[PDB]
Amino acid sequence: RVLLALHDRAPQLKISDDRLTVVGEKGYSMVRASHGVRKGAWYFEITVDEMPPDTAARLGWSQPLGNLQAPLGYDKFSYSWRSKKGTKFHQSIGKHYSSGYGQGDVLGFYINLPEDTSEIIFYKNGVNQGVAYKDIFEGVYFPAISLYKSCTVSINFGPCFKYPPKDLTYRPMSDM
Amino acid sequence: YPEEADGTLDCISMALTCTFNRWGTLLAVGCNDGRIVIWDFLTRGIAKIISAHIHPVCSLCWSRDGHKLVSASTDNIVSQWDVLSGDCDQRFRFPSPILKVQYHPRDQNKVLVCPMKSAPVMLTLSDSKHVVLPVDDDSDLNVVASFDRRGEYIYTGNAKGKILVLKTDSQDLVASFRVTTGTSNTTAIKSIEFARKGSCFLINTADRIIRVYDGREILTCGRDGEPEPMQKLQDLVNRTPWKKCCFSGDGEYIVAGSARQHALYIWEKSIGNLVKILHGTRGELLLDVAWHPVRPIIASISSGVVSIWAQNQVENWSAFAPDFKELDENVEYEERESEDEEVDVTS
Repeated sequence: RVLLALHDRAPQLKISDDRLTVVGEKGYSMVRASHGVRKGAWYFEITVDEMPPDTAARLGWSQPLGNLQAPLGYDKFSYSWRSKKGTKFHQSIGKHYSSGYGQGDVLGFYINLPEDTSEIIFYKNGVNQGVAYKDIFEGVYFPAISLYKSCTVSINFGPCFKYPPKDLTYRPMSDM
Repeated sequence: YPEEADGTLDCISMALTCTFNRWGTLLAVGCNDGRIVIWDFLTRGIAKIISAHIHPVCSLCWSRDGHKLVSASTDNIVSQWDVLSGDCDQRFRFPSPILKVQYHPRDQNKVLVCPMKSAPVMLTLSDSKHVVLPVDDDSDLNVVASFDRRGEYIYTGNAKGKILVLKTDSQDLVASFRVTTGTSNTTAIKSIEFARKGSCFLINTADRIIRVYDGREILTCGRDGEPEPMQKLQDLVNRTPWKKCCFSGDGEYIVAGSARQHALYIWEKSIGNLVKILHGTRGELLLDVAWHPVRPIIASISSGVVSIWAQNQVENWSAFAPDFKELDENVEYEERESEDEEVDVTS
């Protein structure tokens, strides 16, 4: 079943006992999921339930050989987008993208991955936020979460999505 | 304010007296065989050795210009020197041996010299026109006198107890009082010293009591006054007679040396309590005590040994870090994630 992992953790990180929710640690360290792909156009959902005032939390795809302890966006393995002031990051450098995300949304992420016979798109209430960058590298693509003080976000992989868009032909990760 | 031992000087034996300039750079160590050894502070060296005489050099006094000492001995010569190459400019072979010399602070042609027996008479440099300072009684045989701070007056002191004040050159009798020593028995005077800011001054009496007065108070008293003292100092436990007194660099901390025990006592002008007793080699007898005007370090002359008494800055040097304050337990704050004025620089 498409779920989380056991040793994909820091000891200050708390992967919750439902394997559908991560509990935030007040610093900045990276937790990641367990079921990813390498080639194709795929999709999952992160349901952001509750948020404090004046937060900082970054979400996006990642590759497992990155940093286990970083805020997301520190490496060339992964991209990110911040909950405050809406910034895309390449090795965590301020490059203004949008305005960030708040309380009560679903951050359901799209990937695009061609091959000789690649972009990362973020959604938020179905809104096509645009394109972060183009032609990303080769590897296994896990999701990645790093959080603020102990807030509440939920993950989702079932085909009964909360916000299914109608602009691209995507597939759920639970087909694995 | 001095609290340590800090070092001493085994350079030239038989030290007898010293004093300083306005700036506090050199040290004119008076010697028994007619010498003035000059030692430096910031370089710790002996620059010039003036082999002046062969007789005990008793008194010394620096002037304001930084060029003209004045001394006397049992050689009984009112000498003078210069620190460039040891130039004895003048030589006054006089009778009646000397106790203390003293300039006027800015009219340095006029020096004030205390003989052995009769009244202090104001000498000069060039001419022999000594200005007779009229003491009335003249039966006391030991009368001491001095200026004020700015050289604006002349203060005197007999051995009976009567104090007279004259103008610095024309001798206006403006103040007259006898000291309130005991009830029926008065006492003599041995020294009167003055500060570098203000007109407070001490009366080194001889019933083991120091008395302190101000200049404005006695100028308000004037002729036939009864000035009460600002402060009465003594030491009733150890029953100690006094040798030499002085002042601090601001006229706040009186430094009076003993005459029996080789110890310094330090008071306050305002409150009037003892603050610290200093000590040294217990087997000496102390004669002269020098205070440094801009930085509080004391010199003590006994048995040819002169000692430097600082406080070492044990607090710390804090030159580098006005910043960087200390947190005792491991305090963590790791939540966080992130042309107006024209002053004459050429002044």
